[PDB]
Amino acid sequence: TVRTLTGKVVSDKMDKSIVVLIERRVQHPLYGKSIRRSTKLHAHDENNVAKIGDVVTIKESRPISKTKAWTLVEVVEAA
Amino acid sequence: MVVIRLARGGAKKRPFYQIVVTDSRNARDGRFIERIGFFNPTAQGQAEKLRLDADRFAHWVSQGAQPSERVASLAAQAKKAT
Amino acid sequence: LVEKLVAVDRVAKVVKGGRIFSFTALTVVGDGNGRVGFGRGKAREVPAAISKALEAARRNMITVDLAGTTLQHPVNARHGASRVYMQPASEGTGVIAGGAMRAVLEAAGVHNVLAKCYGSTNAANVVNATFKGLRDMTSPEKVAAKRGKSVEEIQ
Amino acid sequence: ARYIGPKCKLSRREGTDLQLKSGVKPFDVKTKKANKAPGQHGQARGGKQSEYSLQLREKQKVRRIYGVLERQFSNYYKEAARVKGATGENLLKLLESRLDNVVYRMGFGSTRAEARQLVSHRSITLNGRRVNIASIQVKAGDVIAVHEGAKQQLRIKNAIELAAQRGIPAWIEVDHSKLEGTFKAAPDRSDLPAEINESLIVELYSK
Amino acid sequence: SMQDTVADMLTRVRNAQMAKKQTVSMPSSKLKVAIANVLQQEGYISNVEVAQEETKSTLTITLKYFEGKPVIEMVKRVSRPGLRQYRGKDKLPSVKQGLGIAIVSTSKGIMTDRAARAAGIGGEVIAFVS
Amino acid sequence: ATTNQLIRKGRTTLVEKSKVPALKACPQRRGVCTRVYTTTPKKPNSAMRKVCRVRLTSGFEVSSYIGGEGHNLQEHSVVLIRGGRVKDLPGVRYHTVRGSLDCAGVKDRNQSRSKYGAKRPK
RNA sequence: UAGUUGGUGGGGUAAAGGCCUACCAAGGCGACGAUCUGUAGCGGGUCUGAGAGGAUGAUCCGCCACACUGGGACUGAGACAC
RNA sequence: CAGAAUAAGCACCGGCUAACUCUGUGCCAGCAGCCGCGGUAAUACAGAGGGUGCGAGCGUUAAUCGGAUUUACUGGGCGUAAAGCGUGCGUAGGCGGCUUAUUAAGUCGGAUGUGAAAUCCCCGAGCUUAACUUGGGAAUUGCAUUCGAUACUGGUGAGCUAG
Repeated sequence: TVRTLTGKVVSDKMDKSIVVLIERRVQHPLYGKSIRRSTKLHAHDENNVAKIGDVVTIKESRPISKTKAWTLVEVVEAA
Repeated sequence: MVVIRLARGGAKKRPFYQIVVTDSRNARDGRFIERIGFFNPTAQGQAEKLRLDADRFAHWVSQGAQPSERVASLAAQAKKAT
Repeated sequence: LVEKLVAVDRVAKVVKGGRIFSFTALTVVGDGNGRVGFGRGKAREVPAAISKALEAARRNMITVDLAGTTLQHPVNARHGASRVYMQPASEGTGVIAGGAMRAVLEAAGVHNVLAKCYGSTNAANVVNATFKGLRDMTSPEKVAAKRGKSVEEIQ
Repeated sequence: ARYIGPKCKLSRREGTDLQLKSGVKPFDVKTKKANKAPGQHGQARGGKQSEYSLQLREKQKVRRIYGVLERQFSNYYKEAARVKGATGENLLKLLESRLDNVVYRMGFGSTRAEARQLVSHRSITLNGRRVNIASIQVKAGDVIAVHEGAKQQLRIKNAIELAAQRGIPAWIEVDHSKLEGTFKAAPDRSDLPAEINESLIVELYSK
Repeated sequence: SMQDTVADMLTRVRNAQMAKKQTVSMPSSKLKVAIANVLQQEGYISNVEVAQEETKSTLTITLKYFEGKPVIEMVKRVSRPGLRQYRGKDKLPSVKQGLGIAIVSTSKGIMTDRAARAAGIGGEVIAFVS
Repeated sequence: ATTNQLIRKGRTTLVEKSKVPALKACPQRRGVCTRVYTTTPKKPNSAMRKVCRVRLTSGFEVSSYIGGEGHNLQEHSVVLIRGGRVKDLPGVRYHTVRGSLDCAGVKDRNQSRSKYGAKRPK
């Protein structure tokens, strides 16, 4: 039951890596308005299957580099 | 090692002990793993003197914990009581 | 009948050679069972002003629908720059309010309420605001009647 | 501590008889100055008073009759507020349930002050214990008895004579020959006199 | 531009009541129809009609007066596009100590606060009426 | 403001400064008298009031009013000062406490003695 | 921001990892506040308040860092050791 | 066993604020949190009498919150009191007309795990009472996983004409 997060690829320049932008929607602690929030996560894709614009799913893993600790699972939607 | 012993509490001249399972390196009245009873040396009236949980006592003793001498004596007292 | 002297004040007008000085009085009169009124009276003497205020308050009266010794629902009222909030309270709380609001509430007959004043605390305006709020309070029976439903259905 | 001072000055100031003179003569005959305050500027009771003034005089009136200082009175009021039910009535129940006041209402003390001294000197016993605190609250079912040393006392004999002259309250039942009585429950508000007003005190503390 | 049709409908009802008119007409939508049906079933308004010509539908509401006064004394919009209000079952609002109604959008449909409490569900608070 | 405006920027709260900066959040302060003088109150009051210039341990030279009928303070006197405003002498924001390190209580007083430091006369 | 961001071979650690190193590529972060600068041990709790909130971290408990100032290792299950 | 024998001070009395008079003194001495009092009949200055409120304590200074709806989420304002940019266009952002199908992100409901102990509150027990100590419960208003609902908001496909 690995934790899974779905996002969309935003970069593919690096070798065997992709960068995916993940967005969440939460209420403001004081005023209650629903507001947008986003985070950028580095992932590992050995075969360079994913590219910029596609929707992907990633899971948590052991560290693979200084900044990468997530791995590709499937390409949900091809660009 | 893991031990079962008495942590002090209450007021001056009238201590009240918690029977706790803890790592021997922790302080007497500090960090502990589990609380499994109490001991009131000067109980009077309706106050209960000794309450020890035999199931947890046996479990921890089986897991390698070493009781102190006072706790062993109290466990013997509780065994006689029940 | 319960009679309360909310306030008395000294006022002046300018004339040749000096000042003409008079007194004004604000008073409230009620029965304690749910009828209340307030009035103002002016005169060159306090005894006369108070009496005129008493007559004015007697003339200006209304009826109020109470819930035992408390209000039917929380109420917000205003007159000019004076705002008043009143909330029903459980038995034993008492009347937690200011003097101006307390006079009107005692005259009406409410003995359990929590009241707050926001804005100007002018005695006459606060009395007017409390008066209008108490007058405009509704009741479960009236709400059911105007909705066309039963009181039990209204709950 | 305790308030040691003239009693009739305070009684006249309060405007009503506080019942601190044992009632052997009429209070009016004893003081012959009621309705006039003690002082150079003492004025008749008809003088007007402020709202805060009345609120304060009510608390002072209760405190003077029951011999309780301000700190203990405030603790009593806070306790009554915590306790469920009408806070004003609970406060009066708390005052009535005092060991020395219960001894007075049970009839072995000529005055509440005398009962205080009896308790302090250990001439009274709660159940089988030689208590010496007047602030003790007597719970339901308690037995206020006299001590052997306290028995065979001329003061106690005169006190029981005065009690017989008086009327024993219903909730207490005391055998004078055995010099011991028992407490059923807290006297009800209806039983308590209607002269005292508690709402003024509740507002005083609420302010 | 127009951005809150529910608020527009509530405002039209309020101003018609204040002007003492017997009927009020407006462009129709299914959400407005649901709100009007809830008001009618709670007794604030008499009748609700929808009339379609080619593709445009008009909602018509009949208003009630009692004792020479509007039956709807107070109507307020709670949740707006700028700020959206969602409440759980425990924290549902009460209007005038239960003498009014709070209209609630829940997964089971549009209902009042007391009915929502009975069902043990929450949702979006739309309006207060009394 | 609107909800969006409040989200983008919040509500601003402004702090308040201390009316007694010389004390530096202390109930009292030791000092050394630098000059004892008598000044004239501002209108409409007319009188002569005794003030002193003091170098505090904190480091701020300050003016201290002296209360009571009689004062024996002179140059090079170690005194103790506290908060308090005369309300009619500009620039005076402190009092000197009597009965302190070098100050003495006021003689021939029997009312409000705890103030002015006079001890109990028999 | 130029070991900087990622990859391959090798080194190293009880253990993942630019942790180190040779080469390869030009990446990586930032208006959702990067970089710089000021201030500060953090939580359970405590005070105040109808509540929302505001102020706060003595005494009790958990975690962190430090031992005249700075740089180091040794021994040992465990220290870079009042 | 001895005997009332060993034991009560501090502040205040013009209004806010419960308690007033005499003397001495006079725009001096002085009092003063604010409005203020003081040039010979000052209940506001010093003493005295009498009182008032506390009490082994009573006053002052220092500091935080409250009153303060004077930072307003709950819960404020911009014609003349403080406050609409000299006027447009437009980027990021916020919000956005009607119908229908699908999704279940927001939203809502259920279950499991977790939210240490102490502290707060509730019912009891031991302290002559109370403080205090203590047994149990509630609470910890949150976070995570999972299974469900589809009215509203958002995503997707399709259709429409009042913008």
